[PDB]
Amino acid sequence: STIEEQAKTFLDKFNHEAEDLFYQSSLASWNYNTNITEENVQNMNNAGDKWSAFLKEQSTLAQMYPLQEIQNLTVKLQLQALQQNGSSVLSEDKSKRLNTILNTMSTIYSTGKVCNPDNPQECLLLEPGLNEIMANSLDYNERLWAWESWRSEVGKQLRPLYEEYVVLKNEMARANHYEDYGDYWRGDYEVNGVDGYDYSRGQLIEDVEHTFEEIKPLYEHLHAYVRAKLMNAYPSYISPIGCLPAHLLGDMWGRFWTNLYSLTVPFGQKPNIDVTDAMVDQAWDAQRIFKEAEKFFVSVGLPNMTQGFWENSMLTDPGNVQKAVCHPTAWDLGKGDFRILMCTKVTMDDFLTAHHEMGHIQYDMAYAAQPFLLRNGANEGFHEAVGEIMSLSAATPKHLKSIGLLSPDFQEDNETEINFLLKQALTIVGTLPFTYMLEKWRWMVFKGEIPKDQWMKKWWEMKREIVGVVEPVPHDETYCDPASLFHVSNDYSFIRYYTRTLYQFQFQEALCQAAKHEGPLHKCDISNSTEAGQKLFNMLRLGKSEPWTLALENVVGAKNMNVRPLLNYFEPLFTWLKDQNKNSFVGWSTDWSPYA
Amino acid sequence: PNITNLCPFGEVFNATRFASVYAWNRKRISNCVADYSVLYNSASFSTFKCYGVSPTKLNDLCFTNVYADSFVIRGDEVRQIAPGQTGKIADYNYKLPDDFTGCVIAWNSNNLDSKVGGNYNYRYRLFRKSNLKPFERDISTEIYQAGSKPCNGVEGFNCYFPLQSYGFQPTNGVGYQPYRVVVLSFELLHAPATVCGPKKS
Ligand SMILES: *[C@@H]1O[C@H](CO)[C@@H](O)[C@H](O)[C@H]1NC(C)=O
Ligand SMILES: *[C@@H]1O[C@H](CO)[C@@H](O)[C@H](O)[C@H]1NC(C)=O
Ligand SMILES: *[C@@H]1O[C@H](CO)[C@@H](O)[C@H](O)[C@H]1NC(C)=O
Ligand SMILES: *[C@@H]1O[C@H](CO)[C@@H](O)[C@H](O)[C@H]1NC(C)=O
Ligand SMILES: *[C@@H]1O[C@H](CO)[C@@H](O)[C@H](O)[C@H]1NC(C)=O
Ligand SMILES: *[C@@H]1O[C@H](CO)[C@@H](O)[C@H](O)[C@H]1NC(C)=O
Ligand SMILES: *[C@@H]1O[C@H](CO)[C@@H](O)[C@H](O)[C@H]1NC(C)=O
Repeated sequence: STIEEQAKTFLDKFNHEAEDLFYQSSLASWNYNTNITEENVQNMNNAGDKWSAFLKEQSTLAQMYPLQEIQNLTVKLQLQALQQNGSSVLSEDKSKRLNTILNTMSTIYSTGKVCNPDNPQECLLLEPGLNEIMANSLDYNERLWAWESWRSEVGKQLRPLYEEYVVLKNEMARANHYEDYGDYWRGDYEVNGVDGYDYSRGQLIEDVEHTFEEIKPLYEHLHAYVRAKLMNAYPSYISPIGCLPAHLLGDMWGRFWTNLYSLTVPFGQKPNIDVTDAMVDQAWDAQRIFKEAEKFFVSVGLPNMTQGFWENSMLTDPGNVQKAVCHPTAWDLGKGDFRILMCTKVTMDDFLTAHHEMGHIQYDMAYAAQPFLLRNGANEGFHEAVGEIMSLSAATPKHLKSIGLLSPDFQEDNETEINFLLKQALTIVGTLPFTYMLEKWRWMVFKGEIPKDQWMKKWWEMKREIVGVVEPVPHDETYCDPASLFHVSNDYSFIRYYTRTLYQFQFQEALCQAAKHEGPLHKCDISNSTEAGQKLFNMLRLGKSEPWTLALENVVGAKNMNVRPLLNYFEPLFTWLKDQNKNSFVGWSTDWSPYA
Repeated sequence: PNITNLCPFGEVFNATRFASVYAWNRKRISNCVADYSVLYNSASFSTFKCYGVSPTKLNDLCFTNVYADSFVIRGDEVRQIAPGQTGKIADYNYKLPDDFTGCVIAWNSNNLDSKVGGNYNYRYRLFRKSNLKPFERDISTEIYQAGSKPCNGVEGFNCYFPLQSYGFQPTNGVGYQPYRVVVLSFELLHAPATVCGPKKS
């Protein structure tokens, strides 16, 4: 009869015939990932083509139901998700050109091999040939050579391709009733129709600038401290008044500063909290690592893993004969099938990764009651944030003492807390200006604020202004320096890391307040607290049914993303850095004072 | 007295194939001796929920006829086989009366009814114009009309085929794994009751 009943029956018909197809596609993808063989690639491609064709046919059928005559929020959300054209609105010639451009960028990034001129007989790929050199070398000219050579080859190949890519994506976005591709990416956080909890696409940029303005003093003090330590490491290259050289940040692009912990350690004399040797001595298998993670999740009140998880997951490297992707990934295959694909070693990093991926599995399990097209996170930030909170809680010394991995007579003084907080800042705080600058640059490129002939002159100007990182030598417009990174070259949103970082500490403050922790925020553990698990599970069970603003109200009691929990987390480090920066100069100059 | 001619519970529980939930099999059991303790003492059943009678006194009471309804549903849909429930199975596939006397026995059948490619032989009625009456069987395969437009026989837009297949894989979760359900319905009618329990000596 009515349009709403028709849409509800159509959505039931969709969820039923779409869960099985998604399960077939996901199972084929799993069979490819655990067994890299050409027939498995063909089966994956066939399943993906069937899934995509089915989604195209259902979207074509779905558009015939007008949105304004439906009042139920869940039905409207599923219909909005299904009715998006995507690339279908673009012409077939341009769509094929766009797909070809995406595939060739994927091949250029994945199979890009660069080595030194005059010695071309063998060359090194980015992983792991160049990663180890960027993360471990202490030589100025070697890192400069690797950085400049990789940006020369990759940027000169990718610059016309990116110029075509921006135009095609803008054409698709304006054809899809968006201002630009940046508006399309910002539409993930768009909430419409809920009174008070509405969020606009234009509000995201303003909120990001407002939060970053409060991030900036902590980052400036951290930058000054890192500058002083790198000045100690490299005597003449780094200037006291200028920016950091780009090739000295410990990674290829500057995404993380976690490779500078050895150079920038506050108290080298004091021990670390490494628990690897303790697991090696007690013969901790990967199965024990996942069982301890399961014990952590049952301690907080969440459901334990299914029998199918233990039977069907690959938690150890299979062997020489069978090839598998080594990257840790949590798979929600559909129909209640949850698996973890991780090549788990006996390390602290793998243990924390196991907690992170099992957090992803818990998040996926929680919204299994929801309809199929609403089985996702409320935004792109929450899904990663719920794993990062488990990574935060598991890494605490109280958790390590509780599970027996750390000695009960281990002395927790202020110095160990300072160096641990500095490592967490280099991993977490250091990525925030780079992420914000990269997303703002891409948004201005998509919006047309930056013409194609002025992309790099603005970009380095942005990097000096925001990140405080200077180019080693000037680059002209023949270079394509942003696209050397994995996420930008393969059409991925990058603001998820910024939102994830803020949501991580907001959730951590909310759960620690729920768990009645009475000390510093970084010393808080959410184990043994049923109420904290209940508060988390209230948001976890919703999935994408409710707005992310309402979910954030459910957890932290705020209607907007907030920056204060992060600053509260790093407050001991902030006081220590302010004390240590009396002689040195906080802040940087955008001029070419160190080197150009 | 020495008792023989036991009731055929082997042909219901240990059947090689079970029916679909839309076309659930009904077997009338009469004029024999029904030993219910073999079923109750089995550890092979996941659900043994009895409504209106207790399992302990089943072996003493006598009934006129026993109706054994057999079908296959999902793990998450076993809860809907109860009086007063709402769902796809209760409204459109198998409806139980509120005044029901009998037992609902369900067990996991992932070993037999799931294959690696997918077992699609089990179908369920997804749409019907009106809810089913208790103990009604609908085997009609007429196109469901969700919109005023005349369907005209073809499955196009707003007109759907009511019987949708089920997908059974051995790696599925416990809420999606196939569960064989046998519902025993006990009624007492004015005729002399012939399905009596065994008499202990
Ligand atoms: C992986 O593929 C090979 C190819 O023949 C096959 O023999 C083997 O059984 C497969 N292993 C798994 C775990 O799927
Ligand atoms: C929206 O539809 C779902 C099922 O499709 C229903 O359970 C829910 O109550 C509806 N919400 C409102 C506000 O009517
Ligand atoms: C998708 O594209 C079709 C054809 O170009 C158009 O009719 C439809 O309105 C588009 N969808 C939306 C949500 O605008
Ligand atoms: C998961 O929890 C349930 C109840 O808490 C328990 O019966 C079951 O044995 C647990 N699973 C495992 C593998 O321990
Ligand atoms: C650590 O605590 C001791 C004891 O009060 C104090 O003397 C020292 O300055 C503190 N150091 C830091 C870095 O907080
Ligand atoms: C949490 O519960 C377990 C189970 O008894 C216990 O061994 C552990 O010590 C508890 N955690 C803390 C911090 O007391
Ligand atoms: C049915 O099968 C089970 C398991 O194979 C067997 O133990 C039982 O005796 C059979 N018969 C009945 C009436 O349950």
